[PDB]
Amino acid sequence: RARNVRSHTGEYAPDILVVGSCFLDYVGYVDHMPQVGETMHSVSFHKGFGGKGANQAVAAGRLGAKVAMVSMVGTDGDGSDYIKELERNGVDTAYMFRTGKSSTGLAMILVDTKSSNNEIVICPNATNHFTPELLRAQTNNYERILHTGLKYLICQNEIPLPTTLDTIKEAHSRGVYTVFNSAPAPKPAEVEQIKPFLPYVSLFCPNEVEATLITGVKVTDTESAFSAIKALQQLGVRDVVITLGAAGFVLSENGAEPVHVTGKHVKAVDTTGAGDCFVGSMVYFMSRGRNLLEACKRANECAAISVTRKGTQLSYPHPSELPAGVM
Amino acid sequence: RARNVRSHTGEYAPDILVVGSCFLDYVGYVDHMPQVGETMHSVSFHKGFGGKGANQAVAAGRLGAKVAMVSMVGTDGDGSDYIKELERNGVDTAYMFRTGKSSTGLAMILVDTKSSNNEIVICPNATNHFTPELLRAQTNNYERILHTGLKYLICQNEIPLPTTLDTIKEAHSRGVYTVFNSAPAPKPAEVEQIKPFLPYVSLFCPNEVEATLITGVKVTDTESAFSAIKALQQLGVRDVVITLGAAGFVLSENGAEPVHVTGKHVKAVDTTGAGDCFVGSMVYFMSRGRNLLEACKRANECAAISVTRKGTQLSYPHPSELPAGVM
Ligand SMILES: Nc1ncnc2c1ncn2[C@@H]1O[C@H](COP(=O)(O)OP(=O)(O)OP(=O)(O)O)[C@@H](O)[C@H]1O
Ligand SMILES: Nc1ncnc2c1ncn2[C@@H]1O[C@H](COP(=O)(O)OP(=O)(O)OP(=O)(O)O)[C@@H](O)[C@H]1O
Ligand SMILES: [Cl-]
Ligand SMILES: [Cl-]
Ligand SMILES: [Cl-]
Ligand SMILES: [Cl-]
Ligand SMILES: [Cl-]
Ligand SMILES: [Cl-]
Ligand SMILES: [Cl-]
Ligand code: NA
Ligand code: NA
Ligand code: NA
Ligand code: NA
Ligand code: NA
Ligand code: NA
Ligand code: NA
Repeated sequence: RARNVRSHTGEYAPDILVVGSCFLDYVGYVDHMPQVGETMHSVSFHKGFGGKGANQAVAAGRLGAKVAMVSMVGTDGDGSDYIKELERNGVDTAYMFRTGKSSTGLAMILVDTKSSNNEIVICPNATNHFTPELLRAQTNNYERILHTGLKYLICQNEIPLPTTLDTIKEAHSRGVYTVFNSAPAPKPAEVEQIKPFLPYVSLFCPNEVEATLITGVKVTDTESAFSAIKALQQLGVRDVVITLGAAGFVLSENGAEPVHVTGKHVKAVDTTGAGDCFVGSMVYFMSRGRNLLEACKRANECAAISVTRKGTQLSYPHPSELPAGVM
Repeated sequence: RARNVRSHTGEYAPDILVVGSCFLDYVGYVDHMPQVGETMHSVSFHKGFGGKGANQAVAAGRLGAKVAMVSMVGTDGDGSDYIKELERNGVDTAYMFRTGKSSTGLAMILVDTKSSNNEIVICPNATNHFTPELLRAQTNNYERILHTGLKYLICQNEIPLPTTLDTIKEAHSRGVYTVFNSAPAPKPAEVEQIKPFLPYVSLFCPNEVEATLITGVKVTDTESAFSAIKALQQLGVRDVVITLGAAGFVLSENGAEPVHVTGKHVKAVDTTGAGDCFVGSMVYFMSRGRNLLEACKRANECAAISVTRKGTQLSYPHPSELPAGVM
């Protein structure tokens, strides 16, 4: 067993539960994109650890969060590699599920560095079988994972939508603070299914595109982001944070006056996974007792550090890197 | 340790040594090939065990060969998965080397089922480090792997060429019968370096193209293939077999008048790995005491059977599956 073991008494029970995706990123660097029928060699290769779920857990875990990852991977070696990687990044793996019927989720990514273009094929694999019915069967109808000590749930939109929504509803009904980062961007039928669940979302944390799709407000800037916040509060979301990339974020804590905080001025080298870093960091700071605004300002700083380096999870900061007063 | 362990008395020493490649095949089935800049989902995914080296070892191992694989994989989970898969296919893994600095080699393979077209990006990864100097360092300058009592060596052209050539030469100098399958097809510079080592090749077993590029003799059919055979005897090769797909093979034993055996008439569903199956089967049968022609006749039948099912290694027959009169 590479995975952690939970104890009878729950001594190591997490503060933060992430229920979402774990994908290996298989990155082949190529001199040109392959044409149909072409067999070629890569010029370089890189194996990365991704999935928005795992990214957010690892962002939190690297800062010292008592975070646990709930997901499905294979019994394959890729699954074991992920489980170990999570542990080494401070993420509890007791509630990682392993299937013999599917490979670990992964993305096959081709990168032309000369032209800086990508081609990506997402292979959710085991993730597609991470259903509410399976989750319930394996957790005694969520009792195993939603213990009374649990303060935060983080979900994304990278696992079957019913799993995300049912987990949010059940956690919220137990008084867990639910965080929903609706990434990747919901499709029109996903938006329709999400909206009735928004009352069970303590904190809705979309980017501009996602806020656009959910609310019907065209979000492009601070003022339109503030309108989006309003629509989201009307749909029953308590706390709203909308990230705006280089423009930072906007938020409203529980209907209060919305606030804008601009992006840090940094040399953006690679923003891949910056959003996940923001979300994971944000929730860690809330588990340390920061209020939403304090938490997002610090997340905004963490995500800004991440933007200055390549490597997605490899760019997420450790506490030593943060300015005084952030931790 | 997933890998096999040798005895002090050589009681498990193999009859057949395969020095070549192990690649995981990451097969993403797609609605269409991705365009430049596109992110898409697969429709399904399949994890397979490939590399021509492993493929040939597994073809032999499935028929009961006392075969051992010599290769380099990672310390990663893919590496560990390959090591176990080899064992489950009757291949000894005591001389599988592992490096913590490189992922296991892999091919990222996209398949459009509609069009049956493929795009393939090969990432040799660990394989690039499988050098003659490493091989020597790990094997007491080949003494650990080229025991007296080793009967056959199989090499391909999917590891660093010098490792292939040096191994063939060392094995031949010890009275091992050396089989060289020059796949994938050697490039002009590879041909130049191969040619002086052909006197150490007991059996050269290319397909049509590969015979073409080595002799200069264009091969399309039987008449030309016989020309190419003479050309390869001229270059110093004792025995010569050329596979011809659905047209079976041609061969000459130690300078005898060539023979054409035609292909078996079967419903070709998927010919991936058929050549690997032929080579490994051929060697197994020679190891059982059949002569080149009887070996090749049976290898021809095995490869024909493989072509009737998808799955590469999974399409390679086990003895219980063969029609009577093949084993
Ligand atoms: N160019 C940048 N400069 C400074 N900070 C940035 C930049 N890009 C992103 N950030 C930081 O990352 C956070 C998230 O960025 P963004 O809204 O782009 O996330 P996303 O759309 O969810 O995905 P990603 O940022 O990973 O592409 C921002 O709120 C900000 O803190
Ligand atoms: N359509 C077919 N029908 C019958 N036998 C086949 C067919 N295709 C391949 N074979 C068998 O497989 C052997 C190898 O075929 P081939 O020469 O195509 O090998 P290769 O170029 O090394 O690669 P591959 O066979 O894997 O495409 C043939 O000699 C024959 O035994
Ligand atoms: Cl485990
Ligand atoms: Cl990584
Ligand atoms: Cl799968
Ligand atoms: Cl091992
Ligand atoms: Cl396989
Ligand atoms: Cl590598
Ligand atoms: Cl099988
Ligand atoms: Na820690
Ligand atoms: Na932790
Ligand atoms: Na499990
Ligand atoms: Na980054
Ligand atoms: Na056997
Ligand atoms: Na065997
Ligand atoms: Na086949």
